[PDB]
Amino acid sequence: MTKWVLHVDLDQFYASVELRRRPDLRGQPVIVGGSGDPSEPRKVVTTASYEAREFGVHAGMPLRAAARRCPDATFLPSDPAAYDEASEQVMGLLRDLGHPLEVWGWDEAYLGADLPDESDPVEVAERIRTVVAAETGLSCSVGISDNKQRAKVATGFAKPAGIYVLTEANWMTVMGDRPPDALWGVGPKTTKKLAAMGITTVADLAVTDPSVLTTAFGPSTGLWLLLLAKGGGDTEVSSEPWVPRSRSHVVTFPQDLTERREMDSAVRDLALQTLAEIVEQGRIVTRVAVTVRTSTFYTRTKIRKLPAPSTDAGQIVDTALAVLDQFELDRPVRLLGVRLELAMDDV
DNA sequence: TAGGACCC
DNA sequence: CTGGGGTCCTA
Ligand SMILES: Nc1ccn([C@H]2C[C@H](O)[C@@H](COP(=O)(O)NP(=O)(O)OP(=O)(O)O)O2)c(=O)n1
Ligand SMILES: [Mg+2]
Ligand SMILES: [Mg+2]
Repeated sequence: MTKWVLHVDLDQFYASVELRRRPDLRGQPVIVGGSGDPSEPRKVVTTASYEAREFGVHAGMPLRAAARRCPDATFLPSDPAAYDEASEQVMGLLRDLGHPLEVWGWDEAYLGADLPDESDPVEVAERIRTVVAAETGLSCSVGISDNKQRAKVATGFAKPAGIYVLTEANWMTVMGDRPPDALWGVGPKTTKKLAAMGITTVADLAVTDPSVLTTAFGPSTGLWLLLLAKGGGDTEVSSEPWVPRSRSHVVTFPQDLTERREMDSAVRDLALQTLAEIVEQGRIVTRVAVTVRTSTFYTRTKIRKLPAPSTDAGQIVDTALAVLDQFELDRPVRLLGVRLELAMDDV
């Protein structure tokens, strides 16, 4: 027997949800983000269709930047309520195949299938793709392996509308010549540090001395970076419901603020909007954090713990404004944010 | 508590 | 020019 980890990720998620109700746009570049107005600044692309992506438009790109690259593109406002309902339709369907399923964000899910050696995991992936296609109209891609991070990397090669199997038989074959940030968990900043140390590929990272990576990244991050290069990762798929450790709300304003009454007002409204939402889900606040971005993108965040776990609205607003006054507040502010950290439950 | 570094 | 919402680790 072999314990396979299957990673399901939805193709161009937000675009496909819109394309499902707009057959007029089937072949045209569709861009989701910020009220559907490409003139608006400080708004970014949250999804670009595969057609729009061939123009170089990707997630996080400003709307006006995307308008420059693809003028022919239909811009749609983001509709989170529609994406949530499409997400639960997909996921409430992925649990009813009788497998351990670890939901991971709206777009992705890890599925555990302990199959006999004579049985092919591709047959499970082939089923997943078309029960999702036949009952939601959305297309997915499945990555197959024996750990989450490698199944995740396998999904990248399966896109679009495909399946890709990645194992130790072909791991270093496929990934050896790739840069470090091709692994899940390592990004641009670590890849830059490794390049300055002579490590430029996954293969070179996999045979790097541990007491060279640990004394450069941390005692456990160093060894974890070494596992990842070897194709290892997390192997337990847990169907337990995830409990959020915190919830937050941030806003970038159209023009940078200057008056503090507006800053005291934004922090208070953000704090009360977040508090009302955690009360609804039955949570209790432990600490209050406030974030300031400034025009030069200098963002730091301060946090204060409450005397006791509370959800009192007067106390949390007072605490948020008290953390805000702890801030220097010289330059114009670009973004203010409130994050309420939640007591790690009970029932 | 602060802050860097991922990721969707 | 550089959104919004999360989490884990390290100093
Ligand atoms: N930086 C990002 C990345 C994704 N998202 C949202 C929008 C995505 O449609 C959705 C799915 O995340 P994603 O799989 O990484 N990208 P997306 O599914 O849109 O395109 P592909 O998976 O086909 O490459 O999360 C976001 O809001 N900001
Ligand atoms: Mg996706
Ligand atoms: Mg995804």
